[PDB]
Amino acid sequence: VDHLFPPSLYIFVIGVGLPTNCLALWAAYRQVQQRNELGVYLMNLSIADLLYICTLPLWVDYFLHHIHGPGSCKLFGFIFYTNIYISIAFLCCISVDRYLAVAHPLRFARLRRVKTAVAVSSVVWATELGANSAPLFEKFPMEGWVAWMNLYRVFVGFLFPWALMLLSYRGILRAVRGSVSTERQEKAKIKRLALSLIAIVLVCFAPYHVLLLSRSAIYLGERVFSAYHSSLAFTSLNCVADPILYCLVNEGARSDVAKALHNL
Amino acid sequence: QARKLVEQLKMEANIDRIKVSKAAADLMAYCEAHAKEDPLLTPVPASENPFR
Amino acid sequence: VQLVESGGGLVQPGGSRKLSCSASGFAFSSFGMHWVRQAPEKGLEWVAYISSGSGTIYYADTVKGRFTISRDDPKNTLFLQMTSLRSEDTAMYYCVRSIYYYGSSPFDFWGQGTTLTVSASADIVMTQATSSVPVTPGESVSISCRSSKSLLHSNGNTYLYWFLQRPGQSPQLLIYRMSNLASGVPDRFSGSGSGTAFTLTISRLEAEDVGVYYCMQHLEYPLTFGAGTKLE
Amino acid sequence: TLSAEDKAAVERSKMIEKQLQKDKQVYRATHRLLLLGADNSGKSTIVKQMRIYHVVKTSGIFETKFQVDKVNFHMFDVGAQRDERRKWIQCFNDVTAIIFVVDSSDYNRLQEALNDFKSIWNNRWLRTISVILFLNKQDLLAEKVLAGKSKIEDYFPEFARYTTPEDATPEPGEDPRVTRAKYFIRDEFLRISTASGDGRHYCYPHFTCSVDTENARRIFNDCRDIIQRMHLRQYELL
Amino acid sequence: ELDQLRQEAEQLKNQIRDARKACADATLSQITNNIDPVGRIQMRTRRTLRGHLAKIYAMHWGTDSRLLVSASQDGKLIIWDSYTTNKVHAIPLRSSWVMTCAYAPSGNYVACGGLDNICSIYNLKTREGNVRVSRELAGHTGYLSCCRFLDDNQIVTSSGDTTCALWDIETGQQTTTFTGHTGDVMSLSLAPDTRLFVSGACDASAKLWDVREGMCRQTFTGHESDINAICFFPNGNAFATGSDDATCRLFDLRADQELMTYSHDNIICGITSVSFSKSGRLLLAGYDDFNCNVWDALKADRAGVLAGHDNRVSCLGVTDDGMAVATGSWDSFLKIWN
Repeated sequence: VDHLFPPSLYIFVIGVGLPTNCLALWAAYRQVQQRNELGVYLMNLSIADLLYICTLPLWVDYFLHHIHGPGSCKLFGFIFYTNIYISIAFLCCISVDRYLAVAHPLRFARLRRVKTAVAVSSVVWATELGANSAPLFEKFPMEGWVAWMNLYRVFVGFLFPWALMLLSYRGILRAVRGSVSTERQEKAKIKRLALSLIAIVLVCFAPYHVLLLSRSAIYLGERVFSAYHSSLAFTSLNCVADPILYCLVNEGARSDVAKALHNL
Repeated sequence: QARKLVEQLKMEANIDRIKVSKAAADLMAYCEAHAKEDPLLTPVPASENPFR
Repeated sequence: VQLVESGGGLVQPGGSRKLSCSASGFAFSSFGMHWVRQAPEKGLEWVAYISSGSGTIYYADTVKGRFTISRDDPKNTLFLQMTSLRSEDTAMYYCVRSIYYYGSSPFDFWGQGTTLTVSASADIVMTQATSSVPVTPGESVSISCRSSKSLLHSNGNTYLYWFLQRPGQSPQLLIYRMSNLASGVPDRFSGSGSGTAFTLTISRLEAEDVGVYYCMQHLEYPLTFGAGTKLE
Repeated sequence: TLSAEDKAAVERSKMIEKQLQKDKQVYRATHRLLLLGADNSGKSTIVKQMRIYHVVKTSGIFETKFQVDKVNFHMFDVGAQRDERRKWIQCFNDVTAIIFVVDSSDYNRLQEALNDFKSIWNNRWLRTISVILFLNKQDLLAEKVLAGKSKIEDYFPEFARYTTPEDATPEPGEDPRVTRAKYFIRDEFLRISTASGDGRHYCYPHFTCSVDTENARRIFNDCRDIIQRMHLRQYELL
Repeated sequence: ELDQLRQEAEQLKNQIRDARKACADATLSQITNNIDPVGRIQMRTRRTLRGHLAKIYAMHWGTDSRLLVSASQDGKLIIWDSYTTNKVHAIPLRSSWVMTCAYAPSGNYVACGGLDNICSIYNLKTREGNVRVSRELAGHTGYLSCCRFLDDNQIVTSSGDTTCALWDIETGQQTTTFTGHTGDVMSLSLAPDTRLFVSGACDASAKLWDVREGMCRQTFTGHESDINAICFFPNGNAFATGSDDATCRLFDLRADQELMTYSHDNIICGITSVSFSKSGRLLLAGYDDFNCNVWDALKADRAGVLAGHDNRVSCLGVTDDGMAVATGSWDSFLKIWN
């Protein structure tokens, strides 16, 4: 099925990501131009999505063949297999920033600046690059370098930031529940948006990670190759849903995008 | 207090007024005379303006 | 404003000393400071320079490694640490303040000076005319100056300075940037130049106008002074 | 490139910029408030009590600083200004909130206060600015209502048909008549406030006396649900 | 009698209006329609001056055409070097509500004031390296809106109460008091010969005073709302005002009338600053809609538009040599156009 479902999925993903994840960059730039630190995280997330979309055409060729240089293969493989965690880390950063802004106002003003935001962005970029540099320095064999690195990338790359964002959004909802200025409809809208974000992240990124753990478990104590290949295609709708949810649901970003399109 | 206003208006009313066309001509003459000495009017070449 | 300095005496060769310049009467933290030394019977020579905030520190080519300069704003004083005192370091050292912004007048105030006795590249050279010039009450003088390289810059500023040293106290500023008269100086003094040749004119001499006249360049470090001319 | 004298004017500018950044860091952590009200209303006693508990002939502005729960607050009032207000109110278009103190024991100057509240609430430059209104002098209202010397229905005819709302919570427990009167006054002010709110700013009512010690806490709470709302708007949540 | 005085005043006003109508025979547009239009003007931003914390309310130029001074609600005055965008001074104020500033013609003092009802004068050239207060002037009841220097020892102020005053600096006592207005005074402009000055008030009226004698000379009533800006023609025989009714007007002293009105159907917002060009051919006006327009002062058409600010424009100024203009807004940015 590797020649049927992946190519079709990646075709749509490539077609829709490039326009969408480009206006998001401009909206993030407009936000940071107004001394808003959320723009830094949005910009970095859009950059990571754009890079992962750019490194996709090469895998479309393999999708056409179910062999052009080991160096190029590594270069187009590492930055394709390590663009699922940078986005997750930046989503967690956004959630923590929103929690700090909403649940604890009148406090922690030093952590709400552009300088600390860019410092954290550089730190997370460096950590993501260095930590996953082991392949730089996926075959039939197991029981080796993939025997515990396949169990760590599921419990530190998926379960930690997801739990952090769940806690942050639950705290945001609890803080908003006690406000007197906000009406009921706005609270319902906020709850729907938060639940939507958490649900889409989990739905996009769970099947591949559960399959990985299931495969790696037997190695220490067919169907896997059929289902496993496809899930690698399912863990790509994030690059499409993420710009929509974080740059198109609201009104200010949409108005800024429309104004930029009119000016250009 | 109205006496002060009346006196001020009386003082103001006793002035000589020239024709409006003379004032318009004078403004036009001043505009035409200092025509070359206006960088905003005539864009100075980009070798003498300090804000290049 | 005033500047009192101390810490000088006879030192054997190979010793070390710490000169201090105590400041009082003005905002120390917003000013730069210089050390200028003068031989017992010669002209002035620049030594070091500290900046406001201690960002830039400069030294002469003769004392680059031996001498060290430092400041401390809360105590409102300035230090200069010297090591390995040779026999050519015998001079009277001075403490001069300087500020730098558009329209400022550097080297405005000079201190009293401290004595010091020791027992036995392509830098702009400025040439002065014959030392002496005999004068009388009532007439004019035409002190001249020369430079190796043109001191005019792209900004349009000519960086030439004039100083007068009476037979008594420390030198006082007369002209800065080749055209400007310093505060407190009479209108008799005037300066002019053409980029490589400069002159200073006194319209009507008086009894207090006697002394030695010096020059300076501020285009680039190190700052060279010149021999100087004497009016008798 | 640049001459010596000119690479020593850049250093001075950089030092000035560092001082400006420090001043900005100090500036961003202070919340500014404007105190406004009539001469009859007892705002002077409120500010005196605030100055005492926490922290020059024709001067036109006065400043008072107080701190609660380790956050700083600045309060301003106008002393020497004239009756006109539409001109210097422009300078207060970036404050956190406006405190409006109104007397509640007059029954004769209440309409003037209500007209002033509508002038403030509908100002073009005062949009997206919240208002905390204090209904001061409750003891006088209670005493006057209990005495019965003067009536309220004559000044406001609609008082006869008015009934106490079900959401009223009298914390101490007192006579129903004073509760009804003060809730009627609050309802008048609230109708004026929410007539054309449009959802961009809110109004927080309070019953208080000048000697009360809990005013700072009320101001702190209101400023927290105003900062929280603004952060909700800014961080792309609503 | 008060009624008799009112009737006499009304009759005299009618006589003045009749004289004004009689003295008018031709319009400025009719005379100037036979003149080639200036055309489109392209002014481009050259530098951006950042560093202010809050909105900018005032700005003034120096005589040397290189230095700047600006005031902000954070409580600071900054002196800029326009050629290199360097900061020369940073003066912290006692009161944070400042809405006026002025540079002395000699370059040795600056002034500021606002809601504190005090005009403060600062000394820039001292033996010490700092800037210190020279004198604080008191005596006004309301807020101060404008202040201008005649010389190193005389200043003129306009305040919230209907009063303008002329001060001495060596002795803080007032010298003359100008009365006759009904509302707040918001604008002030001196003549080139420093013998007369004009003031605009909230009563939709403008007046011309004499410094020596100390009496009102002529009055002008053409507007429909408050007057926020005023400026002098370089000749010294005309002045232009901006108001909140989205209209600009040009007056003349010898004829004592109004020449032209600068208005457009699209503009709804009111003006906040008015400044002339060196030759008087262009009038530059700031508006509440975040943009500044450029008008032809002779034909009453929109020559050009400047749009670089994200908030409302508060101050505007043209240098002495006419090589540049400066614009400040509520976004805390200063821009130099050329």
